[PDB]
Amino acid sequence: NAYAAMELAAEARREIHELWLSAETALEREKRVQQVAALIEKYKLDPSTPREADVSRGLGDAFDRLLLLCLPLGKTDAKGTDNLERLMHLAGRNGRELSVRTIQHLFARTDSFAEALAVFYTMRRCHVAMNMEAYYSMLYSLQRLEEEGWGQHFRNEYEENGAPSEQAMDFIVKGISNALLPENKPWLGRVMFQDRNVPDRRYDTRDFDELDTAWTQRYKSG
Amino acid sequence: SIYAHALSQFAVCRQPWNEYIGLLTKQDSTPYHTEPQEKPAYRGRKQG
Amino acid sequence: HATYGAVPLTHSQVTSVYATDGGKVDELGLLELVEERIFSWKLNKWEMRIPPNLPNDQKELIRQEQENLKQILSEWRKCFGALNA
Amino acid sequence: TSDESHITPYTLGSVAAGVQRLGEHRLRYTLSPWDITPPEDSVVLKHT
Amino acid sequence: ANHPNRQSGIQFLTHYNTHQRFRVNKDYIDYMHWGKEQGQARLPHRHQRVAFDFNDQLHPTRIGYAWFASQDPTFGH
Amino acid sequence: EKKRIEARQMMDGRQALKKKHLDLLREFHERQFFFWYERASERLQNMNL
Amino acid sequence: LRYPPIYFIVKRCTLYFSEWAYAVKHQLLLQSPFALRAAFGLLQEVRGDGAAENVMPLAETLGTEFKYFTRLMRRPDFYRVGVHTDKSVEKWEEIK
Amino acid sequence: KLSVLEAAQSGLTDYFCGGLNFEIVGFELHMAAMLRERAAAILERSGACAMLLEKADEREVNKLLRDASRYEDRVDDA
Amino acid sequence: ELVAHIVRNYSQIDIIYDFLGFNYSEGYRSSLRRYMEYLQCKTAENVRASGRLVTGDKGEHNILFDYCVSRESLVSGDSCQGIIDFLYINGNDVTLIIIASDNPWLRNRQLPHRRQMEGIARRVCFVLGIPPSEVRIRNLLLPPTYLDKGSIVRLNDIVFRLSNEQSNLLIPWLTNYNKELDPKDVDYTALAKTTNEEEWLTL
Amino acid sequence: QRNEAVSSHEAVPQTPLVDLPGVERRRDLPADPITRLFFQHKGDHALYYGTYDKPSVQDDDRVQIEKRVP
Amino acid sequence: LMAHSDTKGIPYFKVDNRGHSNGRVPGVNAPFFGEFDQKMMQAMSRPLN
Amino acid sequence: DDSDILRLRAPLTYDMDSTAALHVPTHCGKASRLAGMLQDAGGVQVLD
Repeated sequence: NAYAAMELAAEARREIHELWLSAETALEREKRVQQVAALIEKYKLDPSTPREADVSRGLGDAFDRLLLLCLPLGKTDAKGTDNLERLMHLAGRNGRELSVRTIQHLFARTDSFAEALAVFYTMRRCHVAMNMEAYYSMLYSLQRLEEEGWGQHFRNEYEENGAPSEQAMDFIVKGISNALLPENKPWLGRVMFQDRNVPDRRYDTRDFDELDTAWTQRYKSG
Repeated sequence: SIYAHALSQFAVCRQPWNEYIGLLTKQDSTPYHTEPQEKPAYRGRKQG
Repeated sequence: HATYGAVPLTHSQVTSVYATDGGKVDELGLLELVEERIFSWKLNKWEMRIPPNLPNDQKELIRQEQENLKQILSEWRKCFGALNA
Repeated sequence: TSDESHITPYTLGSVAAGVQRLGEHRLRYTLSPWDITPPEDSVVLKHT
Repeated sequence: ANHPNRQSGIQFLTHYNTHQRFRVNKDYIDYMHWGKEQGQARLPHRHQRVAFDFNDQLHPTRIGYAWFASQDPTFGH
Repeated sequence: EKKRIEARQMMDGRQALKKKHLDLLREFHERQFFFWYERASERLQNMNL
Repeated sequence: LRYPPIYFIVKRCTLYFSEWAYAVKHQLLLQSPFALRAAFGLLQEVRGDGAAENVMPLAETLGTEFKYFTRLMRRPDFYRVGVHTDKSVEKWEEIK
Repeated sequence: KLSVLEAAQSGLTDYFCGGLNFEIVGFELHMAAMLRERAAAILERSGACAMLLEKADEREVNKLLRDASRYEDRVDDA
Repeated sequence: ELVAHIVRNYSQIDIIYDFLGFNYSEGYRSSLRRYMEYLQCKTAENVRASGRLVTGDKGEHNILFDYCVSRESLVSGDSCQGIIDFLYINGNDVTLIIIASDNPWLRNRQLPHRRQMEGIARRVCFVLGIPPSEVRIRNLLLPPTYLDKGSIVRLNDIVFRLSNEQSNLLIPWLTNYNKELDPKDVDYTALAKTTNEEEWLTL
Repeated sequence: QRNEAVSSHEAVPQTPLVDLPGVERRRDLPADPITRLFFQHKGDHALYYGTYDKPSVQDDDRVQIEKRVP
Repeated sequence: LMAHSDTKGIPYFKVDNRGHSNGRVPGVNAPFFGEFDQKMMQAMSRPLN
Repeated sequence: DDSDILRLRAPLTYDMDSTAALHVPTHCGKASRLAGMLQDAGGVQVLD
């Protein structure tokens, strides 16, 4: 019975991986977003779906990479924030807790500020109990947004000049002036005596894949 | 230790002395255990 | 010795003050000749060397580097003495 | 010929420990899985 | 000392700011309800003692078993 | 003179350290502020009712 | 993969002879051949004949072990390679 | 009447006694090897306790070799 | 005679005199940047000096940045980790040049945390447009009160790329310059490894 | 000292040999963490320490002796 | 009753900085290797060196 | 190579391996005493 649900869930994750492994410029923001919405509406990933015949149960680990496949929110509508909160809601039912690794890359996926707030708010609606990981990952994401802004500014003014200013240089050295959770004092961003900065930079698909493949190799050998 | 596993298979665990000495046959054993009552203490030079 | 009008020299005015062209100079002949003359000094020869008019802090600095030059030069004096022996 | 092998000890020692240990890398939901889903009846929220 | 309020004695082995226990204005003792486990009601409580007996245990180190994995597997708390 | 240079070496060290302690205390307060907000939000939600 | 993976480890409550021998050969291949052969030579040099008399006493044994140690330590094998072999993982991380 | 030797370990170490410290020994053996290397380099640079026809080279070769033998002397001492 | 000879032969001898620690106040920092600036000027074909920043007119990356004096700025304010002295960008390579502090306490922090190196790397990647695939960012930390042969060799050879003959051409006196680390000063390089649960106790 | 100084004396005054990053840190005296009067505090923490008058927070689980004043 | 919240407690939120005040402690934080000294015998001894 | 392990069994010379033989008990007692004994013998004699 539910064995059927799991089978159709196998085809599901097959095509999720199919579009995840693409990760090409041929997949544009608009295209990725509407392709994701297409998958969700194909396989009935709404919370309205009953407990049995819930397709999201049998997606191992394809759930998180489907989840952060949503994240940069295209420019059409504010509809986008809903895809996300559908997925999370299902997790809420199913019992699978969100890994901090997953939400860290989730914030690392964010393009603008309003989107970062969009995410945090969304997992507020989704009954996620906020931890220090939540807060610090968010702050990190804001910080890298500003760092990215300034990086854009200085490369920009380097382009119309041809040699860097001293502002460009000491920006390169000490980073953002008066940052929250800064580099020069690393002991601040730490939670449970482990440093928390994943979200301070962008990640490709192959980065994510690199980490878990590393894990897999370590199992297959050691 | 990246590699040393060769040794790990014929390697030997350390033996359970705590419960072995616990479960030794004892000559004070009682079918039902009673905690001892309180002993007389020293209440100071006037009380003894 | 130090007199009114004596100045601590910078590199450029040392290059200016002693500038003389001549070809034949044994580095190792001259070095030892000068060395020898300094080992011939007695300690009073180091006495009046600090320049007369300076701010006091700067004077302290010059005292320091003078005392370290003298200490190094004597530290080398006895070494050379033993070597020559 | 066979022999008793000394089992190389596990890190956690029990499955429950496994879950809890795994759970610190994760985010607890505010609500347990069985009550997240809205009731079929409707509960008007009052002050306590 | 027979004076009332001086009965607590001279103890040096306390942690207070006077070696005279009866000038100490912090902890006033209770002669009627105290001293079941410590002997006399004058003496310091089990957990505040700064001097230790030969055959008596000294203070527990607070935690606030996972870390004994290398030890005897049976070794309890 | 040698005794003094190492004396102020240790002094500078200590003053640096209490700067670091200061940063740690600030961020401790920040943390327990976030938590405070998590509880206080929750109570005021109820008081809105 | 069509389905989500799980990862089990499988412990054997019984070693067979073939199994054990596999393990021990897997180690003999895992250590320096020169020092394997050397140490064999050293054992059979201390042992001598094997009679209660022909075994070296302590004073000669320390000397013999010294002879072999001194001769092997020169080789790049010991100092350049084998010494750093037994390092922890974080040590190798810090070095890398 | 009895002298008891044991290991004092604060819970950091489960060893009673290690062997020779192999990190130290390995280190200075490596140093010695490196000095023999440099000394051979300059011996074959001039060739293109070592007694030569040049005073500078005899000087530095012998300094190098002497230091090497000192290192080896520390291993031997261990 | 001898001093005239010295001035006529050794041009940079003030630089040397500083490298040997004979400047007891404000020592050996400024002479290092005069030296580096000289090296760069003989290495490249065009050099602009704008304030504390020196650049090439080339369109290819040659950049020398005098950032802070890590002596005072270290004990002065905002106790931090990665306080450096110079920054040098040679093209795809970036080098942080640090002068060790005289506090054996304050050295342990001084060279940058790995997180800071990630940061600087991707920040250069943003600004200079250099590919993040190939960037190699490295540290060089020199002895506190003076400068030995080892340090100058690895300053000449690696930071600037100079093959032995062009260096011997440009810097004749390096052959005669034998200075090496004193026993007291050997360990400036080796630094205390501190745990993350220990951070409240030690710097 | 005299007899064993002469004993080791060589003809040339040889330079000290470079050693491991350090062997010469004074070791910390051993103590047990679990059963303790006080924790043995590292000398590596020497910056953290206070004075007899104004003590740094340490050995919290133990009562703190007070200074005795008139 | 009065304080009961959906947000989990301090331990889940990991609000606190620091930790055990002595840093890494073999009994409490880190693992414990070797032997227990229950009497203080090794804990007060005199360095012979 | 076998000939190399054959070489290992030869006793220590100073010509090959440049190290003196170990003999341990004499080194244990008399190592610190040697300067004394030597100077009692009126120093060594360097012959040719």
